[PDB]
Amino acid sequence: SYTREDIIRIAEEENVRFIRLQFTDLLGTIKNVEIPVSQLEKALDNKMMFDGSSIEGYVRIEESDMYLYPDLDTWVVFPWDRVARLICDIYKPDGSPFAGDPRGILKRVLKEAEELGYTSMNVGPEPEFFLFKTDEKGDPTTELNDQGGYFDLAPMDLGENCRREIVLKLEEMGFEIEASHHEVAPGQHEIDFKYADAVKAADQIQTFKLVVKTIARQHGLHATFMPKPLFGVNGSGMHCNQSLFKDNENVFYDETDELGLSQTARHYMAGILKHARAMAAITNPTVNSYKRLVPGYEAPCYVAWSASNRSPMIRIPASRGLSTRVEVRNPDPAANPYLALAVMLRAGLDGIKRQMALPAPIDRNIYVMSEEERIEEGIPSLPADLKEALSELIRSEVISDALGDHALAYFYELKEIEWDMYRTQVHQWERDQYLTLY
Amino acid sequence: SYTREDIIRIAEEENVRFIRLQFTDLLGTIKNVEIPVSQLEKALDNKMMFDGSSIEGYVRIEESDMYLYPDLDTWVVFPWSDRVARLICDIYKPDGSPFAGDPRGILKRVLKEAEELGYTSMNVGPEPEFFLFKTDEKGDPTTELNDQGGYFDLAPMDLGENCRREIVLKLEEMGFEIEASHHEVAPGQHEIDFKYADAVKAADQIQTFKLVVKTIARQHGLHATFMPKPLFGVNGSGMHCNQSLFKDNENVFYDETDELGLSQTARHYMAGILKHARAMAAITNPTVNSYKRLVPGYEAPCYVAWSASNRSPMIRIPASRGLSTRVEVRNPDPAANPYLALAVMLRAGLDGIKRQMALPAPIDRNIYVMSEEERIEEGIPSLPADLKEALSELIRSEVISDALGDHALAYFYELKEIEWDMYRTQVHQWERDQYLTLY
Amino acid sequence: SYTREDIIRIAEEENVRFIRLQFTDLLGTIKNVEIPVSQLEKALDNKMMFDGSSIEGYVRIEESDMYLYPDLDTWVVFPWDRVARLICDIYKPDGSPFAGDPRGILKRVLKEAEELGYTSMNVGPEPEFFLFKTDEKGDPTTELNDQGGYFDLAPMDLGENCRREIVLKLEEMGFEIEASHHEVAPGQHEIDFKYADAVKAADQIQTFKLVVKTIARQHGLHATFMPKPLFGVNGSGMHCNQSLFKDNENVFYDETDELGLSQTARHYMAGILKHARAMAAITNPTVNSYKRLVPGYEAPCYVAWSASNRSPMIRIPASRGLSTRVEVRNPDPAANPYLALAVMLRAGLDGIKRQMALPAPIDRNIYVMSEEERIEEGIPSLPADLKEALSELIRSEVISDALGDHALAYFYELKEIEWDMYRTQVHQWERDQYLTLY
Ligand SMILES: Nc1ncnc2c1ncn2[C@@H]1O[C@H](COP(=O)(O)OP(=O)(O)O)[C@@H](O)[C@H]1O
Ligand SMILES: Nc1ncnc2c1ncn2[C@@H]1O[C@H](COP(=O)(O)OP(=O)(O)O)[C@@H](O)[C@H]1O
Ligand SMILES: Nc1ncnc2c1ncn2[C@@H]1O[C@H](COP(=O)(O)OP(=O)(O)O)[C@@H](O)[C@H]1O
Ligand SMILES: C[S@](=O)(CC[C@H](N)C(=O)O)=NP(=O)(O)O
Ligand SMILES: C[S@](=O)(CC[C@H](N)C(=O)O)=NP(=O)(O)O
Ligand SMILES: C[S@](=O)(CC[C@H](N)C(=O)O)=NP(=O)(O)O
Ligand SMILES: [Mg+2]
Ligand SMILES: [Mg+2]
Ligand SMILES: [Mg+2]
Ligand SMILES: [Mg+2]
Ligand SMILES: [Mg+2]
Ligand SMILES: [Mg+2]
Ligand SMILES: [Mg+2]
Ligand SMILES: [Mg+2]
Ligand SMILES: [Mg+2]
Repeated sequence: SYTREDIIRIAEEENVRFIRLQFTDLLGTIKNVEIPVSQLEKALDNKMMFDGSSIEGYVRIEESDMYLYPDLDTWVVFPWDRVARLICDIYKPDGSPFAGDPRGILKRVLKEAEELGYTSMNVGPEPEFFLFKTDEKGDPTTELNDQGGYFDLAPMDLGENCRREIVLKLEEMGFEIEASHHEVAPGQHEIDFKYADAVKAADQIQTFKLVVKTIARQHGLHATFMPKPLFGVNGSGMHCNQSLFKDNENVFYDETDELGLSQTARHYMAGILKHARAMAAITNPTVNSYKRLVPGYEAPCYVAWSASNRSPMIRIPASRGLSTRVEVRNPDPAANPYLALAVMLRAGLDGIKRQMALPAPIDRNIYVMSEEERIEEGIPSLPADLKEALSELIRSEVISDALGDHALAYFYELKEIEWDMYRTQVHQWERDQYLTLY
Repeated sequence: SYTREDIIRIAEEENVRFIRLQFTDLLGTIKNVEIPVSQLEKALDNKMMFDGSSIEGYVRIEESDMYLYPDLDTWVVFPWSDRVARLICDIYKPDGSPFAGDPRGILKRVLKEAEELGYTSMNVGPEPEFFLFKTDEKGDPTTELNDQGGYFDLAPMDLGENCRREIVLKLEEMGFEIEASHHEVAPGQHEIDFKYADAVKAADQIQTFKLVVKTIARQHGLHATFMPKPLFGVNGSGMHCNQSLFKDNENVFYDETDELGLSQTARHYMAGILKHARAMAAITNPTVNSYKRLVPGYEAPCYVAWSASNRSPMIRIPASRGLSTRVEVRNPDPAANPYLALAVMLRAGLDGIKRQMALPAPIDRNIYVMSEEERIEEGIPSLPADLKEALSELIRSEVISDALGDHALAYFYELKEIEWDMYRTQVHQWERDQYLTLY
Repeated sequence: SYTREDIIRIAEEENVRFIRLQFTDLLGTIKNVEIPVSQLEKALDNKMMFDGSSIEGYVRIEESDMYLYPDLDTWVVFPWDRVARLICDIYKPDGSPFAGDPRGILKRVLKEAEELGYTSMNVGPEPEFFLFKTDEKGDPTTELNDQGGYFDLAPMDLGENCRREIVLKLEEMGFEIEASHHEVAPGQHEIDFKYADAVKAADQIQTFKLVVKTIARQHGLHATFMPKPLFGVNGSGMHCNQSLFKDNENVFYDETDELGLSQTARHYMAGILKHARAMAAITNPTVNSYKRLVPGYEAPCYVAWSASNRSPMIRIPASRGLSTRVEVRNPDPAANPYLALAVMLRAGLDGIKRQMALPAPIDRNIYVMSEEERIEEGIPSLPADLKEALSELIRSEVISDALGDHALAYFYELKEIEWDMYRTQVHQWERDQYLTLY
């Protein structure tokens, strides 16, 4: 790991002139202040301050002073006067860590895993995105960047150059990129990168979204991670591939098993399934998230698992060994990555600690099953809208405890205001259906 | 009470050349075929047919032949060239039995349950509010309301005076007893009140009222709508259903010894309305948009409660006594099928009487500003928050399900489940505005 | 006076098909419901009801039922199926008169005058108005109907036909019209009518405004009684000419006096002056009212009186006998006529009852006096804005008592919301002055 002295040294060597101190609000939005390198020693002394009452989910105006403590291992130089980055943890002025810090929330849950002997939670996220064209002014239009489809080539796929420049920038920043391709829906794109320990994976999701939007704009496009920008075509998921490790060993892997899944893996999966409905408000946190969780678009809407199957909530991909993993498919890229990893880890650990029995897999296209069949086989549904998910979240002591009292209370208040504003709108669909009929 | 010979005579007297045979589909939409007067004897002979598979909620393509039996007492000439009259018809199957899914037959069935308990009439006074929108050169509505006036305003703040006045003149030529007309609370919103009538006639008059309003509004270059909530942030349109039971000429809801003038029968009736309020919401508030009106702060109900002279609760008792003593059920909106709405409210009320239900305490506050904590304290239930929740309550209610009958219930549920599922998968512009640049 | 039986009879004789039951909200806005003549007997039985929670200043949603009791002497037929009118008083369902009814408030103050022996308060109001052109859609533009001036003729004055049709309609409705002319500002107009007892004068102001706006629209124009629609030109006043009578005798008249003013007249004037600042919130009730009360436009802004002088708050016109009167010039036509007459009568009566000493007149152009001179002669200012006027209103027990507790509390709450909304706006003037300067 880097020391204080290492950062000073490297900042001079690479001639860094500016440093961004970055952190994440409750809703997952990245935030930063930029300081000249003359201030780097002040920043490393943990003395930078900000207004916590202007950051969503943090504190109130009457006790608004908060501090940034940089995590020196997050040091990296931006490719696009040299600018560098430090991701920071949030502290109160009395020196204690801030309970509502999403990154601290993940670290707290990860300590629970370490005490059970798991040295790391490895996470490979797949944050899909759409690219929209922009007008003369630079705002997004309703027109997608192309009308291509899954694995298409140019000129059907017009995202090749934009995705490739994203990849080159991510690689200069230390990402191990695995693949790049057009996704199923028009104007939809995917760039995959190697799994990493959970905190780093969530840091990389934040950085990934930032690089994607920055490069998209240089190409005259607008990138969005909105879960379902368009009816009738695929939405964008952020599948969270997960495994637990003991130093070097993927403990989810058992070569004697049919699917390569250890008993620990199956208990973990059972925990994800058990608490699926209760974590949905965190993994699928917008009104629009539930427009993606509709049947027929390779997004889940029922609580089930199956191997090599893209209809259920959990897929077990058809590979084994170090790549043995649980693919939880319901999160979308609007989820706060720190909170989403935290609640899924706590749900998985509860499954392990209580040795929860794994339900039988649903080895079929779950979308074409009737409600009758779903009831016969005891297949629950994911929540149908944000309000229902929120009601399940507050009733869950396991998921509530993951979040802690502060984030839970702020998250619920924000989302109840969001839902009440949505629910009272009169949408154009209603005018089209009813204005001339009634 | 008109005979066939009366209708023949009157059509000649008035020089009627065409007759509309009118009826109502399951969702409340009026339907008709127009016949020349040369065909009137065939129509009075109950021989007119139609395709029941093309009328929402009736029958399937493989069993699609259906008959119209005119109700002779619904005869009226339209006042607005070659004279046109109408008859409202009941729906019959080719074997001669009345169609189980006919909304007008459904209300008549429930009314017979009232008659056997001694009540000779259910008197109903509906207040169907509506908006007037301007139209473009092609005649379709724009987003602009006809005016920006408000409650009881005068011209030129209220620009609907002439349109409302001509509606009133046409309705009175058609035998309506008009009581009042005024601008309502929201911009471009209007109200025309007419005297209560027995339930079937009241529902027939609701169907006729909506037709005349839309026809005259179009003559004035406007588009009338009974959509419950066309615009966020201003009042929606309700159809308050004022209700009383009579024994020949006596209003059995009236008791002068009572502080509000309500008899014990009225109080039991109200208790049945409140008991079944959530279960009949899908009928009285049958669209997705209905539930954007059932939000607090706009004189539409949100919570299941009653109060005197209070416009915040579900039931208001107006500060009138005597023949005008009544129960104002405020939650229906003018998208409700009037025959089905009256049928389920009547059934709920009668169930409250047969079971001698205890009437909850009144909520004598602005219920909108009560905290959720206070509302649980008093045990005030909520109306369903959306159409899907309303449908779930409907199919679980034996009392409301049996008001509708097996046929209408099954078709209503199938239609509305499809409607809900279509709405719930849409991505609305609000979502793009909130999320496309934030995420 | 008319009886119930008289109204039924006349309604049949003149073939009236519809009746408007009219009344006035707290802010002076006329309101009505239209009933078919079949309902006339119900209306005369005092059984018509309305939602008092939708009428500004009346009652709350939880006790919203209110009743209309028509005043049979207000019967009149509209000129423009015959429609008639009845002005109504407001009652609660328990049968008591509604304390917040502006017309009942005036009648209550008038009872105070009758007990002192004055049989009527005669009031001649001069409600000036502007006419604006309208667009293709019918909304007002910024363009006035003409660019004429005081007493101008066509084609400089383009309001002649519109004013003349207003006059003809008012005369068919029983008005005694006295004069019609273009006023000082472009597009500004005046129609005068004979004084009447106070309640009738206020009824006639309501009817006058309605006829003016109706006929203006038939001519493709928009009439407004806004006090000051345009900077730098005259605003619109509603001068309230006032006198007290004993049966037939103008008690303000004394032929032995220099100005023809009785001692009663001078005490009344002293009361108006004493409470000028305290009644301003009622006589000048909008934010815009105080844009008219600026110097140089024949509107008052200082508390003073003078004969044949159009600079002060009170003018004594140069005529005597039955036309001896006190012209209170500060009210504008946005004032509720019932409340405005009520507070000025109560102020005048307080002057009589306390035999208040009349200050010396200010026989000069008061606009060109320096602040120093104004202080030397003890000339107070009218309030500078609505907020200051409201603060003076609540501190006045004489004017507060005129209004009664209900109207006072609703009026203050409405106007404090109005003022707080105005005071936080950022106006274009501020952008023009400061956006490029700072
Ligand atoms: N043991 C593991 N634990 C967690 N993630 C893993 C593991 N092995 C591989 N992954 C990651 O899972 C993700 C798979 O993404 P992708 O190749 O898009 O899969 P698919 O499209 O089949 O879902 C990659 O980020 C990959 O690095
Ligand atoms: N006994 C009664 N039963 C049913 N309806 C009645 C009865 N008495 C009056 N009504 C009706 O109730 C309705 C009241 O409507 P409206 O006058 O708009 O009342 P509000 O606006 O006060 O709710 C009218 O249709 C009236 O005829
Ligand atoms: N004794 C009186 N009391 C009240 N008003 C009066 C009396 N005599 C005349 N008036 C009225 O005063 C008003 C004078 O208006 P106007 O002729 O426009 O006067 P000016 O333009 O000079 O102010 C008229 O309504 C007139 O009828
Ligand atoms: C072909 S897809 O299966 C698309 C998934 C969809 N966009 C969703 O999760 O909403 N995803 P993957 O990258 O896992 O193969
Ligand atoms: C003033 S209002 O109270 C408006 C009610 C509202 N439009 C609704 O029921 O949605 N109705 P009413 O005619 O009963 O007085
Ligand atoms: C010439 S004017 O003096 C105009 C008065 C001005 N409009 C005002 O009172 O604001 N009025 P009047 O009709 O009294 O002669
Ligand atoms: Mg993938
Ligand atoms: Mg994918
Ligand atoms: Mg995947
Ligand atoms: Mg009404
Ligand atoms: Mg109404
Ligand atoms: Mg009503
Ligand atoms: Mg004048
Ligand atoms: Mg003048
Ligand atoms: Mg004057």
